[PDB]
Amino acid sequence: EPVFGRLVSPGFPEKYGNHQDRSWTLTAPPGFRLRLYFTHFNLELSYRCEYDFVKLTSGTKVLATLCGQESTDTERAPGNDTFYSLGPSLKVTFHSDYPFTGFEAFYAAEDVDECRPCDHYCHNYLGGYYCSCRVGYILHQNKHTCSALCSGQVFTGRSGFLSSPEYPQPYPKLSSCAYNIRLEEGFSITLDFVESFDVEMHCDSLKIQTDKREYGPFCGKTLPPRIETDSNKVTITFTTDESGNHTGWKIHYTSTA
Amino acid sequence: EPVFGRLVSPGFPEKYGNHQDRSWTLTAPPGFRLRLYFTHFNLELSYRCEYDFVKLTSGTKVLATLCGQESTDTERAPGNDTFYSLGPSLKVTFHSDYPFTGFEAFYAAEDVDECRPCDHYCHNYLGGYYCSCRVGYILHQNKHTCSALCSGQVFTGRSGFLSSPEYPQPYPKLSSCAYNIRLEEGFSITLDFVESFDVEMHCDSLKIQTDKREYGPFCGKTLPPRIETDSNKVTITFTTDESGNHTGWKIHYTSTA
Ligand SMILES: *[C@@H]1O[C@H](CO)[C@@H](O)[C@H](O)[C@H]1NC(C)=O
Ligand SMILES: *[C@@H]1O[C@H](CO)[C@@H](O)[C@H](O)[C@H]1NC(C)=O
Ligand SMILES: [Ca+2]
Ligand SMILES: [Ca+2]
Repeated sequence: EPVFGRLVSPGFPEKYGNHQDRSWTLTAPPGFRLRLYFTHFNLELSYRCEYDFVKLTSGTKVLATLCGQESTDTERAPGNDTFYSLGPSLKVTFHSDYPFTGFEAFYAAEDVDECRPCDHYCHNYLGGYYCSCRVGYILHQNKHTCSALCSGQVFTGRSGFLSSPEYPQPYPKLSSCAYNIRLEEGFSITLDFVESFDVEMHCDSLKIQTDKREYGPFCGKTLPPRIETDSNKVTITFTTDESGNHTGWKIHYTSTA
Repeated sequence: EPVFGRLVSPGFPEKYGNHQDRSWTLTAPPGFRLRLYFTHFNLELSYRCEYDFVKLTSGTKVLATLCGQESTDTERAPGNDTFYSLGPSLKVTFHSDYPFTGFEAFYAAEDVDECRPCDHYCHNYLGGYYCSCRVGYILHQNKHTCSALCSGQVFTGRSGFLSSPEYPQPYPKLSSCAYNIRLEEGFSITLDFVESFDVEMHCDSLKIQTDKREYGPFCGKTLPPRIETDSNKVTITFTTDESGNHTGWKIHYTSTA
């Protein structure tokens, strides 16, 4: 179902009278807008086009009020201009109040560049759009957000660094990380947040757990106190929400006999 | 049925091998073309991209051959460029011959401005187009040509001028005029072509007829000899074809007792 048509003044191309007023309500499908232009336009000129006019509207917005033969200082004439609707709807109105030929206009549905919406990549197509993510993330079910793939990694070295996905840059939204540090049965590991610590707060909640002992929920803008664990195996959980601008955290683990 | 999709190198985002070659054949509906662009593009560089490449083709036309990471003097890289197919068809080919991540591309069907066809007015819409004419003409059945409305007019004055529709400018195509000069029963009218005479020739045929007596077929580039009729009523027939640039004719009729 293609959308396009033609509109003309009463009695076109003959002279129009002043006992017939007109309106046309044009509708394109969702995702489209309508473009209209005039091939012939000849209406009497009057201050602010109050006597004779062609008015273009979208919803309550008044896109334009036309009249005359040649645009002036306070009255506008279509010329060869193209008018676009705001939304998939356009209303054209023709009025005349008590020698002019009137007008001929054409309209056609046209695609809307809907990426004028997405977390990472916005892909536009005819009638709609969709989103995609960068390498390392996977589109969420909200179809717009990019969840990070931050789980399944483990640390075996005596000491190492951990952090939020894009540290020191805003971390993924609607993500849920899970970091792991596994060491020999003897050793004992101590964690201490380093550099910066920035997490959305009022707990975006960072939780550190290990065989009987819960830490957190951590949030806020300052390095939380250092933590001396018991185990040689610790797991960290960082769940996020949509808030973007938050640098995140970075932990430097270490262990001793 | 909306057209759009995604293409990637073997094993994307992992490094690609060299035992798998690829092609995708994209098809948009008549009236549309496909646009494609790369979100990720990382292929090994080689002179004229002979070892690794992404080739874009439309029919037999080679729109582009890609490779590398950054365009150079003899090798091209997508960058953030957008590629459009020629016609409603696009073919993407990926090759590799014996550390690079490959590529991710997206494509979407897009409308073709088919008024890049018509006699007078070309109107474009999604998937096709149509034609319209200026005031005084009516679209022919070929859906493209503008026939003139040159019939039904009569002349009653003792003397008057007649001519081709846009004299002295190219006359309408596929038109068929019929002029009439009616005078009192007594008078007798004489016709003589004036100014210019330009009609498509080898008879576009101008014929003058009146109660028993046929004149013509007139064509050519010079004023035809003057004609003294018998009747007080004469009718002229001018039929055209597609040839455009031909000024036409102009007759100055007169009559005497
Ligand atoms: C519209 O464009 C034509 C060229 O095709 C130009 O001659 C004409 O002046 C323009 N009309 C107006 C008033 O904008
Ligand atoms: C593509 O555009 C980005 C801006 O978003 C720019 O930083 C990048 O250099 C461009 N890539 C190339 C190689 O054209
Ligand atoms: Ca769109
Ligand atoms: Ca089109």
